[PDB]
Amino acid sequence: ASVVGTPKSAEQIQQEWDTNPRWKDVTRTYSAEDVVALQGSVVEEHTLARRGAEVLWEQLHDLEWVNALGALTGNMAVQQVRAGLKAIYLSGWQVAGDANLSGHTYPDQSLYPANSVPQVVRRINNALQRADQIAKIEGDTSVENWLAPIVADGEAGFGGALNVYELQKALIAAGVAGSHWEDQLASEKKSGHLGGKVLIPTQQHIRTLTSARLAADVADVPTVVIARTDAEAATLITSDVDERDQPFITGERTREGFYRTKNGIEPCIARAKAYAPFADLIWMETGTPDLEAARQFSEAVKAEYPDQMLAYNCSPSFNWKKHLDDATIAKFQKELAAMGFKFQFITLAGFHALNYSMFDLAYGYAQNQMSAYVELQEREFAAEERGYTATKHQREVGAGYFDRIATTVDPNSSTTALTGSTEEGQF
Amino acid sequence: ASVVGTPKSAEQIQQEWDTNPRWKDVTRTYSAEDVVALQGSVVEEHTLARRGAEVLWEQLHDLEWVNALGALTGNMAVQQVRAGLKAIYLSGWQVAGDANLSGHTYPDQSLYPANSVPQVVRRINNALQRADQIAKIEGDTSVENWLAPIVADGEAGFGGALNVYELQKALIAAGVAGSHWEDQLASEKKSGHLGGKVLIPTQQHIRTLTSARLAADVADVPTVVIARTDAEAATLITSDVDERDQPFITGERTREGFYRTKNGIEPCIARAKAYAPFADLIWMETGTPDLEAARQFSEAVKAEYPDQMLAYNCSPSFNWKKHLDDATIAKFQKELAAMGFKFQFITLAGFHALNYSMFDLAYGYAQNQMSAYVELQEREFAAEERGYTATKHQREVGAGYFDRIATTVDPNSSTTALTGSTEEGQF
Amino acid sequence: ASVVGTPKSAEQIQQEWDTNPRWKDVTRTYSAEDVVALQGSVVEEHTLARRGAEVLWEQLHDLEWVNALGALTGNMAVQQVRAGLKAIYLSGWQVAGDANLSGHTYPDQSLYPANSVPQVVRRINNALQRADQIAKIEGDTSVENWLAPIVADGEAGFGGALNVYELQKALIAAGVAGSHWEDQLASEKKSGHLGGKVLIPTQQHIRTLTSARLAADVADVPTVVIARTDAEAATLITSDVDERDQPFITGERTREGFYRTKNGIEPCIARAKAYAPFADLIWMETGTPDLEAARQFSEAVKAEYPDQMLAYNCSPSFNWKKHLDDATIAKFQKELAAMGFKFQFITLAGFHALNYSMFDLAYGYAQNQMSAYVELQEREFAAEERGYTATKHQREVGAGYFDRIATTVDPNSSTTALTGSTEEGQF
Amino acid sequence: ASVVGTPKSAEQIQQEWDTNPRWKDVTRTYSAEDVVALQGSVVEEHTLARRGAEVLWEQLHDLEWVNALGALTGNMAVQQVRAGLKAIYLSGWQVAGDANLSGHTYPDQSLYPANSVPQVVRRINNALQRADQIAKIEGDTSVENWLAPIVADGEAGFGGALNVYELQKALIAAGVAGSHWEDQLASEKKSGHLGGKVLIPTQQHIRTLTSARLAADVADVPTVVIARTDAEAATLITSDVDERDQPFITGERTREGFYRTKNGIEPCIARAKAYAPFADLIWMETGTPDLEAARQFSEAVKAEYPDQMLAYNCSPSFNWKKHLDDATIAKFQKELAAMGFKFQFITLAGFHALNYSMFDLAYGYAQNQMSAYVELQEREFAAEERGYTATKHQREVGAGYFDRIATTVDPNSSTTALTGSTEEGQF
Ligand SMILES: [Mg+2]
Ligand SMILES: [Mg+2]
Ligand SMILES: [Mg+2]
Ligand SMILES: [Mg+2]
Repeated sequence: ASVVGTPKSAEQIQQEWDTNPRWKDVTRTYSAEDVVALQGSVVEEHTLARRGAEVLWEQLHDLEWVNALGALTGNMAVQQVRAGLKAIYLSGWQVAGDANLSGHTYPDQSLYPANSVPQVVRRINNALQRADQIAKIEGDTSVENWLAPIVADGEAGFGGALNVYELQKALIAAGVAGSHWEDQLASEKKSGHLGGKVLIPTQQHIRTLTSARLAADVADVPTVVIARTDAEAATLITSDVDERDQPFITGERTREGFYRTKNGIEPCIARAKAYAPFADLIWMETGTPDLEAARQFSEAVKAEYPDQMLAYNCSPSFNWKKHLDDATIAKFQKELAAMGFKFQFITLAGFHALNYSMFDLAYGYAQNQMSAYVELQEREFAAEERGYTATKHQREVGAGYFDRIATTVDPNSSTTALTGSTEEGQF
Repeated sequence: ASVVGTPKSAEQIQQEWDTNPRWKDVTRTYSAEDVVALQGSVVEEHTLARRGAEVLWEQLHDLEWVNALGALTGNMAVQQVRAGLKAIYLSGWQVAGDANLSGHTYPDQSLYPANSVPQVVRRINNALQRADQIAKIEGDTSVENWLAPIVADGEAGFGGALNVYELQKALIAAGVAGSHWEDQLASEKKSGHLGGKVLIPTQQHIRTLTSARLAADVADVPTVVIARTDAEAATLITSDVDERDQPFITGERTREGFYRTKNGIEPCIARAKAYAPFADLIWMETGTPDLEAARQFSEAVKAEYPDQMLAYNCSPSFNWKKHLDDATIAKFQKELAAMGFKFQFITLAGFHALNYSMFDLAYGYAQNQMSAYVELQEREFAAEERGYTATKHQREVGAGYFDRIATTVDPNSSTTALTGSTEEGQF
Repeated sequence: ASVVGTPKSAEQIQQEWDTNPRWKDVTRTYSAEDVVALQGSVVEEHTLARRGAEVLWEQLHDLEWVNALGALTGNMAVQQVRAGLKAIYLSGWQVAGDANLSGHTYPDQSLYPANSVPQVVRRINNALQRADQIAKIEGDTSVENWLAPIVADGEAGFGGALNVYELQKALIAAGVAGSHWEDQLASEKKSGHLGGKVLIPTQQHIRTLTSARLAADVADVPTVVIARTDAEAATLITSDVDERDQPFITGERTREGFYRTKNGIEPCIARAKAYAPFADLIWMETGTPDLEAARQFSEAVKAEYPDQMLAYNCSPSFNWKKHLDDATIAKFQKELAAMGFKFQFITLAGFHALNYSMFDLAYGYAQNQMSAYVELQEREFAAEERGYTATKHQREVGAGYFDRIATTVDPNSSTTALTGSTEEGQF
Repeated sequence: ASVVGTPKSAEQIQQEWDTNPRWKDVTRTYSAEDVVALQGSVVEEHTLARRGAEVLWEQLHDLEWVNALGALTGNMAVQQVRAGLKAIYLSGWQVAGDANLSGHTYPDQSLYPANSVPQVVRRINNALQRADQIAKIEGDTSVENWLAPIVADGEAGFGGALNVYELQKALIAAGVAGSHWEDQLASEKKSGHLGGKVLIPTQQHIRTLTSARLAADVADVPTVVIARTDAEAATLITSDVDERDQPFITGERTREGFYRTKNGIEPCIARAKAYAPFADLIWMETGTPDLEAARQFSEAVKAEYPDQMLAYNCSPSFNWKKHLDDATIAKFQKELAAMGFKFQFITLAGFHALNYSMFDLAYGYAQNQMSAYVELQEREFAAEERGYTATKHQREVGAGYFDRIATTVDPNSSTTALTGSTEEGQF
């Protein structure tokens, strides 16, 4: 007997849908009653998911554009926010390669356990929460919002609409702000820039986008839903059942029973228009960093959905200087923003920053031992004027915060950490 | 009914102890019969734990000295090996800060779930095996041994001798090559360079080393056992029961009941000698990077144990250029090796390399967007002449390997990944 | 920039502590300001933990007494509730034996990973939530509250005050209603009815209780804190520092440095009184089910703290019929309730029901194959008149629920589960 | 530089395939060189997987038949072996319902994380290893082989051939003896006795079986591979690309693009013959327990493959007494064995034993408190004459085993468990 967590009435839900500007362009093919019927008698409050999704939605409208870097560890996200970024991108590619629950290194093909990204989302939020806590006790107002919104990779759902539903639900439980879903066959999922991609029917992805929204509704949070299409390079599709896809079907079939389909921007535009009512943002994977191709896509889509916001993947899978000059590179994101691409991210930033920095250090260490490390430590000290604080690793990880907890429990405790530490007397 | 995994006889074990040089200076207060009684009727083979211990032991004798860098992710270890390092250091500090099973960020005080380091060991080995697999299909002989031995942090055991036993056993099952254990009170465990450290009786740590050895023997592998003392800065000890510790006891007690003790190199020397018979390597934590203090410790210990190998923590908790000139820094590790310090490691190398590189990239990204990232990419392309291979992230993470698996299952498969990928056409 | 999760002011918190009857007899040695200082700028809502603690507190006052059985799996808790129980006990013993994150079977000695119980708490709540969801779609009002409050085993905290804090915080995040803590040395933690137990100083356990409370306050939920003392059988204590323990210290020391101490009800009474101000419930481990011993403890404690509610462990570690007659056995709990024992539980109920039920079936199966199983099924069908529902396992595990989700996403889905199932046409 | 784990040469592998009777009827569409190319330079030994597979294979030939019950917890498997069973069945249904890594309760539709079953296989082997260890120190020869082979559910692979490969590998790493794979679309996977099942092309499942074999070969263990067909009830198939399936295709298509197909024993027989060369055992799901249908299937298959062994699911999804009489029920398994069904199992034995047993105890407990539990304890005492040993829960879970470890580390330890325990003085 308790009123804690009591579900909202179908009427209240309906009202929010009809009045909140958040749902201005959102179409739901199910009823408010349907949502309530799935909430049981208790609805858990998902604080981080709600706040994150609200902050993300706001930033997408108030800022020229929202950009982010892929993070595969908690500390990565902390450094990103400490450096001034206002969003965190959680790459599935990076999770596959260096942060998934199987413990194995995998290429980007939906090989890892379906709850891996959810765990990293939870992990990133914990890391940001610790930074937040530490900033409070240090009186550090350097960062206005440590709990930056997280946009996580839902890939192809790892199966059908039910798998999609459970993933969205888990991402929310972990505190995610937004999630993206691609129109690829889950069992043959390929990285956006790897070959051998197989698309699924247009309607099937709409079911995916619908299931993703339903989980969010049942969890009572305004999670930002992003639809991604891989039709730009995919030359295969699982079925010709959907009339909207038929125009592109060549008729040829593979041993596996797939159908050949004409790839390119035309299919992406069609699918994007079909997903628009079910997506807060739309993303088109491309084979190169091309502002003109992006313009073409944006204009064609906005021609039918003026307010449709877009997302763009500034992929490390591109050999940037091989395609663009420094001038264009420097204005790349600003131009995309000018064309409606409000969420931009470098998917594999973390994988590259982590692998390079360690290769570089290890190499130098192999040749000059301590000298190579001291150079890094000195760069860290030097970056302190830019706001860097990890040089003092103890406090950076909460040594001061836990000392506070220790002294709160027992002020006369003789086992506190920072007092007498080398960090206190050498940094 | 099978002979697979049939345990060795006590006699066979005894002969190994009596005739294998590996055990030349190893004291065991239990018997071969005791080991057998604990093995049940089936003994699991631990391939990576055996190979790693064998390789590690060998390198400790054939090389001028073995150095390593702390790694907290699989890719980290891969880069370390790719760069030439022949050993991997698994820091418990880094695990607490950014890689433990609780999902939280913690200061180095044994706050995380006890099976966290074992998981990282398993993860590191998996990552190294993938690199190994990839190198084989790429005909890459750049690296002689991808499976570098892993030396992991056992901290203070997370409890009693039984907790120690389970941790060692879990580390072995994951493929660890060596593990270190410190003489601190588990419940008040502190980072070597944090204050408020509490020592446990000398005999208690001997029970710990004995327990670590027993686990290794029952798992039938020659795991390298490292003994660590924190008596250099620790001014508290749990009890005065051990006569060997009494000389340092002042008589004063804290409100918790701890005994004040006189810290310094003197207590470290006494404990080191007491641990020697139960340690393959001995490590003394220090408050500064001082070669003279190190000599003092080494000469004192070797005076009674000439063949006793030592390990040294070239800790990032030291402000290096504040204590030494570049000349000393440059020869630091070489000088230590000349004094018997055969295993040297930079504990928090991973934390700092990861935190700094992401802050650097994120900061520049916040100001110039793409230009900041392109700079990293170009440094990566340039680093290839040094042997760096992660620029091509797809193959680096196994895309080529799984393609091989796919074409092995079905050579006519129309869903391979690398063929038609941007990496193939742009790198 | 969001108001979601904004922390309460120190004033608001202080007011709650001064006016809410919940805190009537609760002593807090820290201030509201200390709590606020640890909450960062965002406080996550813990719906289940809040509701659960409120319900548990109310039940302890409205019911003659609250009883429960140990549950180690989700389905177990579901059946317990389905059967009419209004509380779930989560035994640490059972987790060690058949449900901890190391995957190993362990005796009750704090050998498993410290986040094991929290994970089981989360699991039990998920199971109850599924049942709640199913009941709602089946219009089943059989159970008033599927979300029964969970009382979990915190054992000895797995270390110091900080480990205690993290465990309580984790239990709360998983949705626990109450948690218990014992005054034993974590590193030598023993099951209540095993020998070799080592107590810690009275004041140290008060620190544990204080830390457990602090964690709940920072988490902003009225978690029920339970204090357990093992002084009935323990003959050892870590230190003689505390003046409240000295009367029982005999002066003798063991080789490990522990002090011999006189066990019995007298030390338990002394400790219970000392813990009273920091415990919503006090529990004393006993070596036999004795109503007179229980009365002795209850009256002595209530003499100074009239409103102090107690908890009692009706342990399977007792050979019940060897100590009591059926008449006493039948009135046992009712009697304890009359004496202030408002929370009673059979710790190892799950372990025994599971191990016995499977041995019995397996044994019979090995002799009469299918006949043995048919007997079980028939007993299940029979149990349906009593309220049993697992006979139809498909709906019991949510098949009907996910069909609802499936049809909400796509009404014309041709892949629903129950339609055309053998359960639908054979049950 | 070590020879430990050195891979076998292709020649050695080829010889085994040509000479070992284990591979007598095994068709491999890839070469020995292909296997070697994927093993890198180190092959980990999988003791439990090898021993288990070997034992299982042997028992499948030397016994009239091998039967098992579904196990979802370690203790469950232990009691099954204690009772005399010589194999353990690991149901995916039970894992989804009460033992998967998501912590949620799910119907049987491949909703849980892909590495869930592997974790349970590891858990089950750990539990059995403890029982083996305990038995050794107790001088208990009651059980000849505690390490009974485990047959695990690989379901539909959780994706494509690569997902299948990873699952098999993980199962093998965990120590599985055999694994089964079904010809259902993973993204729509349904319990064998639930409706809405979609089959995949015949050739596709052959790729699955081939991938499962390849994974075992690379892992260098003779894993028993089981092929399962769901064509008996499935009225849908993803594609009509395979000519072996077209005879059953009706021509109609669903909105999702699925093809209607004619279900029955006929499609099962055809698929079984096609899988034969790639399966050590073949299993067809049935809607009812029918000995004649089983004969029909068995004879038709053995007509072309005389040595092809079969597996049968004595499913709890059948209302046994509603279909058969006690006479048939009693001979059922013996009959099936007489027809080539060498591996028989009751899939949901653990779910029902666990759910019923707890409901029964909880119900009585809710009514008569302690009286209800004493009844169970008394039954447990009585069962001791049949071999039951869990009554003494302390030793059952290894308290005596760890006491052995403790006294081995320190024979003078004053903190042993069994001495002074109530189990010792009351049982
Ligand atoms: Mg991705
Ligand atoms: Mg450490
Ligand atoms: Mg307990
Ligand atoms: Mg199954």
